[PDB]
Amino acid sequence: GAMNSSNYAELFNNDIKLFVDDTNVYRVTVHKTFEGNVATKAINGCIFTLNPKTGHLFLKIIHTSVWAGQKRLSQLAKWKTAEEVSALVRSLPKEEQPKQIIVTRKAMLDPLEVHMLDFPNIAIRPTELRLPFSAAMSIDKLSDVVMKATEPQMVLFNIYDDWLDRISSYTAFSRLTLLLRALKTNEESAKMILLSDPTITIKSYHLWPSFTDEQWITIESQMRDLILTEYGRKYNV
Amino acid sequence: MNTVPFTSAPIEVTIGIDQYSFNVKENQPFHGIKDIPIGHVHVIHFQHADNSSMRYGYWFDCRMGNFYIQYDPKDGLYKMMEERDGAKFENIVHNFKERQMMVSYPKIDEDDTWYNLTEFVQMDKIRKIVRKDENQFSYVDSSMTTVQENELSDPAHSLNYTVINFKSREAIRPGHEMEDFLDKSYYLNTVMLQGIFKNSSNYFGELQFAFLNAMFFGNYGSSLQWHAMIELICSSATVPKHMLDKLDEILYYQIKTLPEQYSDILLNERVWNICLYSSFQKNSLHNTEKIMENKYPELL
Ligand SMILES: Cn1cccc1CC(=O)O
Repeated sequence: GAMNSSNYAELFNNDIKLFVDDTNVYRVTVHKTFEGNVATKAINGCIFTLNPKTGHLFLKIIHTSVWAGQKRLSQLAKWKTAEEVSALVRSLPKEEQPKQIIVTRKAMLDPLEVHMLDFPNIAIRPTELRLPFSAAMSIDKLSDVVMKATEPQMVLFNIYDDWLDRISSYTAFSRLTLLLRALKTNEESAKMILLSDPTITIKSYHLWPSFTDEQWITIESQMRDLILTEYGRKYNV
Repeated sequence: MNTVPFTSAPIEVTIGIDQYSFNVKENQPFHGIKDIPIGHVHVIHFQHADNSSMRYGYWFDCRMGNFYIQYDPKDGLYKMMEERDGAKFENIVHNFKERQMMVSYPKIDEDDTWYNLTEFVQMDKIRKIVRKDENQFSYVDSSMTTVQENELSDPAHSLNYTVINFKSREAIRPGHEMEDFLDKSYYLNTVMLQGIFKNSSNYFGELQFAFLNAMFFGNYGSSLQWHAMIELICSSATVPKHMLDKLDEILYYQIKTLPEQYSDILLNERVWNICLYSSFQKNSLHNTEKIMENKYPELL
């Protein structure tokens, strides 16, 4: 059924699974019209579909043209995301298809279940984890490819860079979620932490800087501090 | 007017006939029910005084044969049987009437309740839902499961209602998933009405039969079927106007007849609130919405 802290290690077993996060599919700026009414302007979004064991990220870029002339866009966005995950599964060889898809928001359950009727053996599950995948658009190279898109496009990334050469997928997922939680709580400071040192760079083929193991321990500590600091600023503690 | 004689009443029992009921004491001189209206299906049903477990009963149509009830002490229940010897049957009934050992089907002349509950219910369709082809009448009880229940276990003893499942390939066309899942008109009109039921009368007949088995036997799978067939209509944007008007009448009489004290178990809060207040047909069921709001405002 639902995925939580009691079965957390299941994420890193050898059954192929994907997280699907739809929080950046339908994105808008709200603004005043000349008449002083309010209107929205859509901007490009993305589906965040992630294999937590391998780091493989299937980023479907959602171009604003997909909303043209459509009504009830927030409801349409769940079904567009569900249609996109289903053509993603169908495009994969059978031995690469997931056995489970975990949606980060419960409102995605029925749209995805309906798209995946043809795959009765793929389990569609919610989670009780509060995962920070909305902050994917705070990763500069992901944000860049989304905003530059002039048409629908799928771009593949490894969100763990080369970390799995040195650490396990449990530890890599933990590092990722801490990085994304920090970027979500205070983007400016998180990005300051990550790039403060000009001598550590981001390889062309990577998303994050090339930290040594010791530097990652330092970075990870600074990210926890940032989260605790913001928690204190928030609640006055 | 037709008659269902009883050989005897050896165990104390509450006997139902359609929406009426009466108590018979152990070994009381009871020999049946007379003045049963011709032209309608009927149901005669039983709840034993010493074990209210298992309500059970028999759907029948007196135009299709001469039926009587006889207690079986081995299987421990009142059984319906057909008497093929017509002159034997007439002679038995006339004797029991002369000695006034029969209750009269107690219909008030103003009262169309039973017609209104069974308008589209036909014995031939009952016998396809309840498969036991050697008898002209059909046995139903509290515990019988439906074909759909058995999919999610004896098939001979099942209620073969039409399977309705909103998250099924039958309900959802390849390329129209959002339109079909949010607007069930395709499923209602093409798949069910044109495809399976052939017309709205057969659809309403199954809906009415499901309600009646839920109410008279507390049959849980029948209650699921009744609600699913309502929800399917209410969740369709495109429904013929005559169907909506008839559905409002059907449901009105069903809600009117429901025992007030059983509303908690026979009515699904989610389905009724969705149907009356959120669905495409939220404004199309005026009679049903008015009786629901005045009789069961707690549910809403
Ligand atoms: C194809 N599509 C994508 C979002 C909504 C739709 C329409 C539908 O599935 O009936």
